[PDB]
Amino acid sequence: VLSAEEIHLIEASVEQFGAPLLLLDCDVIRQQYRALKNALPNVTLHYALKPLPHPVVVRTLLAEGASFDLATTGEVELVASEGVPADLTIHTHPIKRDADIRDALAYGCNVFVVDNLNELEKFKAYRDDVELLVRLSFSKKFGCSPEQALVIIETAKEWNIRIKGLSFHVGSQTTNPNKYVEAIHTCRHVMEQVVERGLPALSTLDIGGGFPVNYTQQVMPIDQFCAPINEALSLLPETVHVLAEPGRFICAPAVTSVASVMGQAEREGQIWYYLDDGIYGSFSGLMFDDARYPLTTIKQGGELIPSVLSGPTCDSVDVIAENILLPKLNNGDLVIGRTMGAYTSATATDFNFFKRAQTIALNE
Amino acid sequence: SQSIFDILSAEEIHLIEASVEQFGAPLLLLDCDVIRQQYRALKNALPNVTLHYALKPLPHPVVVRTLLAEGASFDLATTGEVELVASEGVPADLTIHTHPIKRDADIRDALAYGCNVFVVDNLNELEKFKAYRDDVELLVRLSFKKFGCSPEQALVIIETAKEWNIRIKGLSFHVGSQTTNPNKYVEAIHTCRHVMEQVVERGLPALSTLDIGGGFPVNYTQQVMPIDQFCAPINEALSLLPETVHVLAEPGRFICAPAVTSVASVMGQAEREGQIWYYLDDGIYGSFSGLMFDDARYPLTTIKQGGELIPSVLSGPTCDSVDVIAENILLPKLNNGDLVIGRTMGAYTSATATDFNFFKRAQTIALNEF
Ligand SMILES: Cc1ncc(COP(=O)(O)O)c(/C=N/CCCCCN)c1O
Ligand SMILES: Cc1ncc(COP(=O)(O)O)c(/C=N/CCCCCN)c1O
Repeated sequence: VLSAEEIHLIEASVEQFGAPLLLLDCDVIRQQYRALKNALPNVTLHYALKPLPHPVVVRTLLAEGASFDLATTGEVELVASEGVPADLTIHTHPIKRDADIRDALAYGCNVFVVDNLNELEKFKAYRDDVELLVRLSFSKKFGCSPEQALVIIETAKEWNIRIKGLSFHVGSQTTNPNKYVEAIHTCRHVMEQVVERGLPALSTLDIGGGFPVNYTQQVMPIDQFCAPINEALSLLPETVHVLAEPGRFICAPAVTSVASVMGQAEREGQIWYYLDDGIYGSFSGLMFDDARYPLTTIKQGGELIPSVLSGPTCDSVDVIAENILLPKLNNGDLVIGRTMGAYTSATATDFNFFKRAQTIALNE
Repeated sequence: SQSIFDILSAEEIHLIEASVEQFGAPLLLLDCDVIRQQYRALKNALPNVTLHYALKPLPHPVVVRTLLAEGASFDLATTGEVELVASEGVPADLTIHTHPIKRDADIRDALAYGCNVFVVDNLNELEKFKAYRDDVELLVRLSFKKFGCSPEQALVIIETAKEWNIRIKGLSFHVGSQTTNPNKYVEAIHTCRHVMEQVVERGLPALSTLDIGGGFPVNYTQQVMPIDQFCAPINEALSLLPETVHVLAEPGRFICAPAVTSVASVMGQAEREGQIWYYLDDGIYGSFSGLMFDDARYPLTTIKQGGELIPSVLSGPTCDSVDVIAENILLPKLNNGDLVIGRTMGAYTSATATDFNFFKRAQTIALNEF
């Protein structure tokens, strides 16, 4: 269901800006940050720009006291253009060209990630400017083994590169908190091993993103989700500083998509609605994020008919919902997507030269 | 994108390296000679079929001008495509607009440029053309998954167009992209033959046009039928039509795909679980987005091609584990900065690229326009 008031907002917004739209609610950006902040106390929260690098999200979060997690030069430029102080940032891409390192340092970001010795060697030129987080895994793509992590920290001593601590990411939309618990335990044992091996003790644990949000099925409330995480962290020496890199949790619930029916046809028993947004645009996450969004219509009346929701492109792969029960809709009627904030517009293409959903900032 | 109006084999290795020198990496090298060669190969394979290049696969202004000078026509699907051809001086009578489902604005934008051939495949769409009955002529698109009406439904659309005073130019179909079996076209042509006759026997206006769509195949990693042999049973089928009927086709991939060569460079590398992982500056959110949207597989090589061959992984630049372009590819040892080369990289590649992570898109370098 959508409230009468949510319906009014969506409808007003379409009058003024047209369709397709992404309604960004700054109050939910705030609501989500504070909830995570409350759920994970004494963890510094570095918003990952990646899922939604919108300048209004950045301004809204900066004003809340949030920090920031950067992966590229584009993202550095973004934070900089919004006057985010570089001491509030970390750079988390584990594989960087010399220029990527330079671009971030020039701005003032001096925390970086390594998970291999080839990348550690890139830092010999910059050893007086940086402190590194070593990313572990214990999915195939990034992170070194606990054992390799030691090799790297050791070599970083010989080379005089400062190691700030360890990081990991257990995966996006992690619905089981125990994964974090297991990872935190491991990182503790590695941190122990570093110390009585003669090496400089590690000051930081960066526990990543992956905190989950509600899509078509409901997930555990954040307080309950982070409870065993907090208990795991309490075993670390309270001289170890903890960060996180939330993306999805903050941005996902703050965006509602609005698409309109361009046209329609009966095909093999079903009504096909062809929307002005789809898999090459805001629903790109159906392809890249294996996503499934709650979909709704303003129109609720009459019988529900087996339906197909198709995207604007001529492509067959451009189908949003293969089989969905919907009221009979007219050309121009609206289709609403919830939890449309993360890995949606970010992963949009320009295929067919269809225009991208325009993002509207509300309660700014 | 930018053009060079100026300046694997010995020669290809040289141009690749000097482009990387001049422009950086990743790059897409567009050869307008191959754009011409493919246009001409297809033109020869289908005598007397008017080829309307589908912009969708590679909506590149250089490709458009190159093709306009060759005598090609154009297949448009959107206002952005309309704007592209209009800015390159394409006359509006060389174009058709083949998107079956259109907002009123999509009709008016095409009409303002002067494109007056559109596609319909249902009566809801037909009805959007009442305001334009003096201006348009329509192709009725048949299917034999997402678009196209049945042969029976098409007759309804054609009878109703009459009652409403809307001209039907003809019939169209698209059998699917990368069709490897020409008999799909053949069967579709035979059916359109029948539908066109039924229209005459019902005493409706005779259809003037058959549009056989695109889908002509190219070589990726598996050899396809040479275009001449592929098109032979198609020509046979078309020769059974009244010599009155104008035949159109909407080639995209066949013309653009072989014309582009991708160049990526190794940003970094690690041995992970018995394989060397190379992280490239292009991947599935970039030029290799076809691996994802086009179910694609491209020939890949290296300029190195040298000594001991090691089981490797080619990963894109993004921190996403989905972004891997090849697993367990046997490559020689590469240093960072070394080049990984993709072939047949022209269609449904850069056109479906994203700005994810704000990673910079490959720059397209246009060679040999004039
Ligand atoms: C180093 C690092 N830090 C933070 C994030 C944000 O994770 P989320 O909180 O958005 O799940 C990510 C995101 N990782 C993968 C997202 C893949 C999207 C689905 N295709 C990351 O790689
Ligand atoms: C009405 C119409 N006409 C022509 C084309 C061009 O087909 P191709 O020759 O590029 O296979 C198309 C292209 N369809 C693209 C679908 C496959 C691309 C990968 N998902 C089309 O929709």
